[PDB]
Amino acid sequence: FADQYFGRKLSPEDVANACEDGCPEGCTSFRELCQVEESAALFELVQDMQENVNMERVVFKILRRLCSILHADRCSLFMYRQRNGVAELATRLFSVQPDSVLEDCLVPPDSEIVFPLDIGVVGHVAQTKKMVNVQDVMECPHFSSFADELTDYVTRNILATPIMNGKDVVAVIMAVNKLDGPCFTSEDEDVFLKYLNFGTLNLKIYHLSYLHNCETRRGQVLLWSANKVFEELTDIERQFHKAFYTVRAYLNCDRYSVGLLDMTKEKEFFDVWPVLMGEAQAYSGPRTPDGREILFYKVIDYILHGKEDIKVIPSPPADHWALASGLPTYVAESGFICNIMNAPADEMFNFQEGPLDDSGWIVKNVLSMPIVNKKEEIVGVATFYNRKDGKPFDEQDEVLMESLTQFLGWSVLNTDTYDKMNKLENRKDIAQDMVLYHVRCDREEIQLILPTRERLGKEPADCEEDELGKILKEVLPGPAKFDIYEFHFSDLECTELELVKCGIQMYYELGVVRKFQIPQEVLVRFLFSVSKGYRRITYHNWRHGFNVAQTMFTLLMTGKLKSYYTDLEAFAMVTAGLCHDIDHRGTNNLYQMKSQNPLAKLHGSSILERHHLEFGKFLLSEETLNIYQNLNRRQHEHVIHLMDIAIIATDLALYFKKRTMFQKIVDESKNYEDRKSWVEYLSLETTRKEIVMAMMMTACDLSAITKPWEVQSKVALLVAAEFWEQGDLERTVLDQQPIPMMDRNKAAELPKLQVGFIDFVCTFVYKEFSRFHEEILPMFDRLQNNRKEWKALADEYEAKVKALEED
Amino acid sequence: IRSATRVMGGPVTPRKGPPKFKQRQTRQFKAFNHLELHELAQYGII
Amino acid sequence: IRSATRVMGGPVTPRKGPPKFKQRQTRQFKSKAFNHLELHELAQYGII
Amino acid sequence: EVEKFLDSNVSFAKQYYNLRYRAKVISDLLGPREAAVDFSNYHALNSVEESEIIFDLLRDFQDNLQAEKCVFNVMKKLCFLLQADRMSLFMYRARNGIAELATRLFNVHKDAVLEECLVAPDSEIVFPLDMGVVGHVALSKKIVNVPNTEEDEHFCDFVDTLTEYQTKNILASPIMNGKDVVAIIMVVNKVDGPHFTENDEEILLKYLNFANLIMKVFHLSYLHNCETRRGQILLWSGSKVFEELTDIERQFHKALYTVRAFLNCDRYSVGLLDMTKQKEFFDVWPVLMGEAPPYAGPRTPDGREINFYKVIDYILHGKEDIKVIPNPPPDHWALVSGLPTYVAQNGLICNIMNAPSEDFFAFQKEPLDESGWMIKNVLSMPIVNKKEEIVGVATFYNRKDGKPFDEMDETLMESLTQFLGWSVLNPDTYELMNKLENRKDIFQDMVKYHVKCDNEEIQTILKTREVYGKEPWECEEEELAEILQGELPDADKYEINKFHFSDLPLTELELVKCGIQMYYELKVVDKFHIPQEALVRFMYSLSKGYRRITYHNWRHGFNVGQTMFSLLVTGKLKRYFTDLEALAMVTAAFCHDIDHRGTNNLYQMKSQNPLAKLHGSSILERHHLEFGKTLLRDESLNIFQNLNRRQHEHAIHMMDIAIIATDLALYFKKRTMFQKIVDQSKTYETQQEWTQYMMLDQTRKEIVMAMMMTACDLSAITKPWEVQSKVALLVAAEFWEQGDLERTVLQQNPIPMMDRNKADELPKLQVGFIDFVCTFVYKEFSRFHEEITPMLDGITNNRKEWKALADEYETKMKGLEEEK
Ligand SMILES: Nc1nc2c(ncn2[C@@H]2O[C@@H]3COP(=O)(O)O[C@H]3[C@H]2O)c(=O)[nH]1
Ligand SMILES: Nc1nc2c(ncn2[C@@H]2O[C@@H]3COP(=O)(O)O[C@H]3[C@H]2O)c(=O)[nH]1
Ligand SMILES: [Mg+2]
Ligand SMILES: [Mg+2]
Ligand SMILES: [Zn+2]
Ligand SMILES: [Zn+2]
Repeated sequence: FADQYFGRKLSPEDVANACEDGCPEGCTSFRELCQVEESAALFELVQDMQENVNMERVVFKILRRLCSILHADRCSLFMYRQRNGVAELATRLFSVQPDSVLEDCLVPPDSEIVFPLDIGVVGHVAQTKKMVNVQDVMECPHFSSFADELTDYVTRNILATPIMNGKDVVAVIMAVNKLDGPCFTSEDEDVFLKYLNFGTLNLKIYHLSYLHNCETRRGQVLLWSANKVFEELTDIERQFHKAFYTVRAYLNCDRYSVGLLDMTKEKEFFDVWPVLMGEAQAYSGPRTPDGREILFYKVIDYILHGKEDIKVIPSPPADHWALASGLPTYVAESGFICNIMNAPADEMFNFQEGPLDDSGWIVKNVLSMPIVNKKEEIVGVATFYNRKDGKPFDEQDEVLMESLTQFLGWSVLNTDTYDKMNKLENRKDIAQDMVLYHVRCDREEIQLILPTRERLGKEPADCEEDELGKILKEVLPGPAKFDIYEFHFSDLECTELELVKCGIQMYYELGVVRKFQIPQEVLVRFLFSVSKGYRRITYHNWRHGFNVAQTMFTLLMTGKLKSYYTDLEAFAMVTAGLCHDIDHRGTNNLYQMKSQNPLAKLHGSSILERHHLEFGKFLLSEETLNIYQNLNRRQHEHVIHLMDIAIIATDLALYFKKRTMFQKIVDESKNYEDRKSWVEYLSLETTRKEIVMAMMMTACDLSAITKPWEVQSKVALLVAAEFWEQGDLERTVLDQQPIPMMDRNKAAELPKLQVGFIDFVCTFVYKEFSRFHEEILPMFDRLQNNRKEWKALADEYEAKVKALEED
Repeated sequence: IRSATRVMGGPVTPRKGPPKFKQRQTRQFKAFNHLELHELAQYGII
Repeated sequence: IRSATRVMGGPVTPRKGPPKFKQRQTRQFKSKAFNHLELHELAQYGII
Repeated sequence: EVEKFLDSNVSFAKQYYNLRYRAKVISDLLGPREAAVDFSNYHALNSVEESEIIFDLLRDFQDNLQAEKCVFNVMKKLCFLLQADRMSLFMYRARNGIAELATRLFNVHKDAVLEECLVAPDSEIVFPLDMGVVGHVALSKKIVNVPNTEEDEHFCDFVDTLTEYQTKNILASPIMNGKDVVAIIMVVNKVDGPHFTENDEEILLKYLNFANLIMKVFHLSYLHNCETRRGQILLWSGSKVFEELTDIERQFHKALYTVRAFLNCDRYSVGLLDMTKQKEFFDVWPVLMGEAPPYAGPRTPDGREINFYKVIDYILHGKEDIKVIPNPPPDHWALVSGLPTYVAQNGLICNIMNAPSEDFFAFQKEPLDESGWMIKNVLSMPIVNKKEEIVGVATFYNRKDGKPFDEMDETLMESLTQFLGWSVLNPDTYELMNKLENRKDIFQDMVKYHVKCDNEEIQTILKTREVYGKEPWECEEEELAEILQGELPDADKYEINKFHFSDLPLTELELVKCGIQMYYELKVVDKFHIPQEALVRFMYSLSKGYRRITYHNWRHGFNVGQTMFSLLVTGKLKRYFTDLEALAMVTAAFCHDIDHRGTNNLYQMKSQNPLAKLHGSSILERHHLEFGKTLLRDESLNIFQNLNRRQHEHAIHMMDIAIIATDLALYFKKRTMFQKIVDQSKTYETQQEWTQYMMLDQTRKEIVMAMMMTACDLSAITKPWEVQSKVALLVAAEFWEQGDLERTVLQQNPIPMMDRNKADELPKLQVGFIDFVCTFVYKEFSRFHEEITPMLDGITNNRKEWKALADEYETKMKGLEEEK
C-alpha cells in the first residue's frame, strides 16, 4: 500500500489498452474516464427532473453518490419551515447511503424529528446561513444529543451547509462522518459546496412552485370572499356562513368550525339586580381582552371528508366536539394564532386521543385564529382541524387563513350598516304611523260633514253609496250660495268647516265621483284629512290651499280651460292643487338652504315644493283615504304623473325659467283662426298640455292679487305678516340681516314692494292667459286695478317722505 | 421500530417549555341664462 | 448599434388589421325560562 | 519494485484513484475554468469532449441566474453541435386572449457577444400565432423540420427580406412548462449540408434539456411575483374600503391611491360617468318643443349618455402627482385618444401595444411631460356594478419595465376593476342611509309639531295675553307666578292627594291643571328653578300626546300619576326617595303609556308591527319610553333645562327604570325580590328608622320604584265600586276591540276575554285577575307600610262585590242547564 510515490502511475499510464475497464468511448486516461461517467450520470439526473418535478426522488439520487465522493457514512436532508413566528427544521430524508432504496431513507410526515431555532448545529446553521465544519463534535459549545439516543448512533465529524433561495433558507444538508480521515480535509469542502450547487437548483424550483400555488389559492379565496361579501347586506351569521362555504375546496382542510361570540357589552338595568340581590352568583370565567364575556351562541362546523354534512349548532354545549378542546375559548381570552404540532401529545388542551365517529377521525393538526372587526374587538374564532395533504400546517397556510379571516373581520361594517338601516327604517315607519294617526280624521269627528248616527243608526263605514249620498244631497251646499263659480270667491266669510264641504261639492261638479265609481266616504274623509294636514301658520294654511283649488276650479269651469283636458286629467288637477301647500312651516325655499334643514339635504332643488308632493302622495296611499283605488293601473299611473308635474311646478324659480315656451304657445294659438280647431289640435299633444297645465299651476297660487281690493288689502297684510315673522325668526336663529320685505320695521314701504312684485312676477300669467282666452279677462282687469291702488298708496307715502324732506 | 427511523406516532422535538403563539399582525395594514341674474334675488327667489 | 433585428422604433407586425379586443369574463362568478307552578295561568290574561 | 501486480491487473487501481483524486477531478471542472473543446474544427463528433461541453452547461446552474446569459450560451454551443447557424429564441406571450410570439434573441451564431444578440422590447418583431412555421410549432407543440422552405406550406417571409437573409432550411422545437408553451427556439439553414438530418433532431432534443428547465425557473419566478402582487392589491384595498363608509368618488380614490406601488405603471387615470338615467320632467320639454336639439353622440350599451364628470389621474414616472380634474375638457390628455369613450360604448378590455402605429384611436405623438415621456403601451377596461352597466373607465399607461401588457399582467388589474365594481354596494348604501335618515327626521318633526301646545291654546291655562297684555315668553319669572295661583285648583279641596279620587266629574282640561299643581305641592319647581312656562307647555302637550282610544287615553295616565303622587305625599314613601327622585317619578308616571296604539305586546309580535321589529322585549313600554323623552328633549318644552350634568344624567336614568318596569311580564319574573326587602324592613326592631338604611342603599330604592310603578298602573281595582265598575267596563270594551281587530287581520281565535260573546263571564275572569295579578303588591305594601292601608280595603270590597255578579251568572247558567 503506497503512500505518495504513485502519482505519475495513474494518469500517465493513459490506460494503454484502448479497451480497459471493459468498454471505453474514446477516453485517454483515468482523469478522462471519471469525467465521462460523471457527465453521463449528471445528465441522466437532469433528464429525470425535466418535468413533473419529483424533489425527493431526485435529491435522494443526488445524495446517494455525493456521500461516496466525500466518504461520508450517511447524508440527510433537513427541510425548513416556519410556524407562528419561529422556524422549524423537519426531517424529510434521513440516513441516505449508496446501498439504500428510496423508501428506506424517506421519512413520512408522521415521523419527523423537528428541531428549533438554536438547538444543535442544524439550527445554528439556519441562524447563520453559512457553512460549518466541526472536527470533533464534543468540543463545540452547541450540539444536541436528541438525535443520538433514539437512533442508537454516534457522530464524530459533521459537515453541513444550508440551501438558500436568495435570502430565505430552504433546507440544510449535512454529512455526518468522514471515515478515512479525521477532520474533513478541506479539499472535500469545496467540492461539497460545488457538487451540491446544481442540486440546489431543484430545491428552489420545488419551493417556488409551492409558493406559487399557495399565493394563487390566496388570491382565489380573497376574490371569492370579496364577491360574496358585496352580494347584499345580511346579518353576520349568514354573511360569514356564505363566505366560508363558498371557499372550501381551496383551504385543503378536512374539518373546520366557526364560533360566534355574543356581543352584549353592558348589561341592562334589570339584568344585574339578582347578582347583588343575594343570589345569581356573578360570572367568574374567562373574559375577552376588551372586557366582554366569552359566550359562543352559534357554532357552524364544516366537514369535508366523506360528505359535506354541513350543520349548524344553535346553542353548542360544553361537550361539543370543537369547543371541548379548550383552544377556541383560549383564542377569545387573548388574540393569538395558535398552531399545534401533535394534537394527541399535548397537555395544555385536552384533545381526544381516540376517534370521533365510525369513520375513525382523529385530530392531528389544529390552527385557530380570531376574527377582529377593525375595532380590536374579537367577534369569533375560526378553527381548522387538519390538512388534506397530511403534512402539518406551514407558514403559507397560516398567511392564507390569516388573510381570509382578516378580510372577513374587516367585512363587519356591512352587517353593522344592515342593522343600522333596519333600525332607521323601523323608526321612520313608526314616525309615519304617528303622523298618519294625527292627520287622519277619526270616526267621532267625521260626523260633522255627514251625520249618519243621527239620520241613520249605522256607522259611516257600514252604509251603501246610494244611502250615503242622501245625507250629502242635503248637507252639501249648492253651487250658488257660495258661488264657487266666480273669479271673486271671497274666503274669509266662510268658516274652515264650510271649506271642506265646498271642496266636496266642487268634486261633485266635475262629474267625477260617479264616473270612476270612487267611494263617497273615502272622498269625505280624504278632504277632512287634507284639511287637517295644513298647519296653523299665518298665511299658508287650509284657507290658502282651498283658495288655490277654488281658483283653479273656476279657471277650468268658467274659464273654458277644461276643453283641452279630459275628465280624468281634471280629476288629477283639482286634487293636486288642493294639496300643494300641505306641510308648510312658514319659511320659504331659500331658508332651508341657510338653516341646513333636513328638507334641503333630502331634496336638491325645489326644496319645499318637492316635499309637499311626497306627503300628499303618502296621504292618498293607504286605503280608506285613497280616492284612486278604483282607477286601473294605467289611469292611476297617469294621475300620479299629472300630480308630480303639478305640485312641483308651483315653484316660482321654475316659473321664471320656463315662461318663454308658454309665450310661444300662446303666440302659436293666433294663427288658427277657428278656435274650435285649436281645441282639436291641443287636445292630442302631450307636452303642450303639460306646459299649459304647469303654467296654470302657478297662475292660480299667485292669485288673491286679482281679487277685489277689499279682500286684496287683507290678504296682502297677512302675507306681509308672515314675511315679517320669517324675518324676525331669521335675525336671531341665523343672526343675519333680512331683505327689505322681511324687515318688520320696514312695514311702511309696503305698497311700493307690492307694485314692484305685481309688475315683475305677476302681469305675465295674467296677460298671456288673457290673450290666450278672453274668458279670463276679469282677473287681469282686477290685477291692474289693485296695481293702480297700490301705486296710489306708494305715491302717498312718497309724498309723506318728501314732506319729511321739504317740510 | 424498524419501519420508520425509531420514531412513530407524531413528530418529536427536543424542546421542553411553554409554547409561544403568534402575536398577530396589527401594523401592516392601516347659473341659468340672465341679463342680470340678481334682479329677482331681492324677492324670495334665490 | 447593430440592433440584431435591424429594426428600430417600435415592434413590427407582419399583418395589419382592425384591432380586436378581449371580451369581459363573467362565466365563473356571476352565474345567476319562567319559574312557575304552571305557565298557562299568565296565558289566560294578556301576559305571555 | 515494479511488481505491484494488483495495480497492473485491471479493475483495482480504479477504486483507489476514485477514493483519492475523484474530488479534485470534479472540483476543478465545476470551477470557473473555460471549456477545453476545440471549436475551430467543425465535424468534431465529440468523442470525449462531449463530456467537457456537458460540464460547461452544468457550470452556470449556480445561484446567480438571469435566464438570458445561460440560454444564450446554450444556443451558442447548439449552433456548433447542430452544424447550423443563426438560432433565435422566439418568446411566447398573449394579449387580449390571442397569443403572440416575440423574438428575444435574434441572429445567434457561434462566437458572438451577447450585446449584439439581444433585442430590446422597444424593437422586437412580433409574429401572430395563426401563420408561419413559428405558429405551426406553437400550435402543434412538437419539433418540425421543413427543408427548402419555398415548397412547404404556411411559411411567411416577412423577415427574410427585412433582414436580407435566405433561410434555405428551418428546424424549430418548442420548450414547454407543463403543457404551457414558454418559448420556441429556431434554426435556419445548415452550414455544410442540404437539410437537417434526422439525428440533428435527436441532438437538439438531448441538448435542449438543460435549456428547457432553466427558462422554467424564470417563468415560475415571474408568475409567483405576479400572484403575490395580485394578492397584495386585493388586501390593501379592503382595508381602505372598510375604514369607513363614504361616497363612490373618495372611496375609489383611496383604494386606487393606496395600491399605487403594486401597479408598476408610469401613469393611470380613472374617469367617472354621470349615473343619471332619466332626465327631469322640466328638462325634457325644450327638446320636444324644438329648442336644445337632442343628443346624437355616443351612448353606453344600457342607454345612457357618456359624460365624464370627473377624471382622476395619478402620475408616478417622474415626480408623484395625484390631481383631480372635475368636468375635464374633451381634449384632456387622457381623453384626447378615443379609447375611453370607445370602452364606454363597448365595454371591452382594450389593450394597445403601440401608439405610433395606432390608426383607429390616433394617440398622442409628442412627449406630454417636460422630460421625454411618450405614451406607448395602454391598457383600458371598464367597471360594472354587478349588473353589466358601466360606472367608469380605468386606463393604465406605460409599465415601469418596458414590455407590453400580457395576460398575466391583464389579469392583475382585471381582478381589481372587478373589485371596484363590486365595492359599489357601499357608495350606493351611503346615499340611501342619508335619504332615509332625513325622511325619518322630517316625519319626526311633523309628529313633534302635531303633539305640542302652541300659542293659541297655551292661553287657555296660562293667560298673560289680556290680564297682562303680552305673550308668556316675555314675562318675568316672579311676574309669572301670580297668574297661576288664581287658576290652579287647590289640592286640599279637589282631593288630589288622597287614595280615593275620581276624575269623572272633572273636565278633560281640568286634569292638566291638576297635574301642573301637583308639581308645586312637592315643592320641587322652586328649588330646581325649572321655568313655569315650559312646565305648563309640557303638561298640556302630554294631553295631546295620548291617543283618543277607549281606555289608555290621557285620563288613565293622569290617574296613574295621581296614584304615584298620593303614594309619595300621603303614603310617607317620600322618606326613601330624594326630592330629585320624586321629580323623576312623577313625570315618569305621567307619560308611562304615552301614544298607546291600543293593542298589547302579543299583537305586536303576532302582526310584525314595526315596533316589534325594533324592540326585542317590552315593545310598548320601550316605545313609550323613547317617545316621552323626545318631547322632553327640545327647548321651550323641556323641564330639565336648569339641572346640572350629574343630576340630569341621574334623572333620565331612572325614567328607564320606571317606564320599562310597568310591564306585567317584567313584574311577574321578579315579583319575589321585593318580598325579601319587605321582610328586611320588619327586622330593624326598636325603632321606625329602617328608612336611614334605605336612603344610602339605593338598589332597594330602585326595586321599590319598579314595584310602585306596578302598584300605580293597575290601581283601577283600588278605587271605590262606583268608579271600578265603569273602568272595568271600559277596559273590557278595549279588550273586545283588540279581539275584533285580531280576528279579521290575522285570522285566529283570541283568548276568552277578547271575545265579545264571553262578556257575561267578565266578573269571574276579573276576580281571577284581582286574585292573581293584584292582591300581592297591594298586600306587600300594606304589610310593609301601615300608612297605605286603605288600598287593600278597596281591593277586598271590590272583590267581594265582584263575586256577587260572578255568582249571579253561575246561578243563571245552572238554572238554564236545569231547564235542559
Ligand atoms: N445523516 C445523519 N445525520 C444524523 C444522524 N444522527 C444524527 N444526525 C445529525 O447530526 C446532528 C448532530 O447534532 P444536530 O443539531 O444536533 O442534529 C443532528 C442530526 O442533524 C444519522 O444517523 N444520520
Ligand atoms: N435573421 C434571422 N432570421 C431568422 C432566424 N430564425 C428565424 N428567422 C426568420 O424568422 C422567420 C419565422 O418563420 P418564417 O417562415 O418561418 O421564417 C423565419 C426566418 O425568416 C435567425 O436566427 N436569424
Ligand atoms: Mg308653495
Ligand atoms: Mg302600559
Ligand atoms: Zn301655495
Ligand atoms: Zn298604564
